[PDB]
Amino acid sequence: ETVQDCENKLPPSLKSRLCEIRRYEIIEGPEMDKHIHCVMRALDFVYEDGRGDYHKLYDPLNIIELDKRHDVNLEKCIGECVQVPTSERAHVFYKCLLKSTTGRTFKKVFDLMELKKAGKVPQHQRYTAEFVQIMKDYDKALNC
Ligand SMILES: NC[C@@H](O)c1ccc(O)c(O)c1
Repeated sequence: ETVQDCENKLPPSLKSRLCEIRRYEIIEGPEMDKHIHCVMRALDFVYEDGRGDYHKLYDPLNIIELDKRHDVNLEKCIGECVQVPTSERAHVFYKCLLKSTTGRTFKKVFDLMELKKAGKVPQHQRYTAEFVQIMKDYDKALNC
């Protein structure tokens, strides 16, 4: 199940807000709890119960930009998600990550790994100016 599959099975009320969703705007609700669990699983960033996976993010985050705060932020946000209902866990992890200083590098890792799995870039693709245009053209084709 891909990020594209997840968005296809969005309810009308959220499909109309795809573009907000895809710029990582936070939207509350049990439907968004569901969807974010879906995408976070699709890109492999969380376990089945929705707990963030430190080891899926640490190096990729530091490789994009080296920052000791990545460690701290990962531990914090795993800290948080472990304390909430499972139905909610992935979304809390993701919300916490976005609000931390790691959020901006997280979006890049996320972007790069969506596009790597979709086959649009090579596995070793870095976050370059070309990549930003590729992701722009990728979103435009989805009406975003
Ligand atoms: N361009 C953003 C895109 O990769 C994206 C981010 C977050 C999401 O929850 C999503 O469905 C898509």
